[PDB]
Amino acid sequence: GGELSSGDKVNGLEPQVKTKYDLMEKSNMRKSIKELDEKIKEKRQRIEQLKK
Amino acid sequence: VSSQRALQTALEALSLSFSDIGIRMVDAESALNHLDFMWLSVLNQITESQI
Amino acid sequence: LSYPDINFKIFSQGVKNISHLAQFKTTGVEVLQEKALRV
Repeated sequence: GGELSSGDKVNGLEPQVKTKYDLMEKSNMRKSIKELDEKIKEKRQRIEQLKK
Repeated sequence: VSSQRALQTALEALSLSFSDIGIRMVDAESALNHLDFMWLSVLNQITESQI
Repeated sequence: LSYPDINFKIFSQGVKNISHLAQFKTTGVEVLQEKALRV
């Protein structure tokens, strides 16, 4: 990352990959997978109460 | 006013924006501090010559 | 005179942290992030 000697302020691919790795570490949202499975089981519990 | 929950939230974001603007006003205040002290030094040395 | 220690481990660590935390905060202030880009 930085300005090329040709004159281009590129960002460098390694911090971009590192940033998307930070996404796939945190913005991967495994906690949201947990909470959406919780949403599934709550809606499913409600509608099976509705079944009975 | 339960709609002003969200309107209050928009006011809170507006107050965030205003806090940003005030921070940059403090930055401009220090800018004008150093700047106007330079201008004073300029007029000082002019008067030093003129006396 | 004396030549005190200049720990480039800490230096390269800080450079890696700055480049690591450069494009982080996308919230709405963002002129702080502009200053971080300057840094």
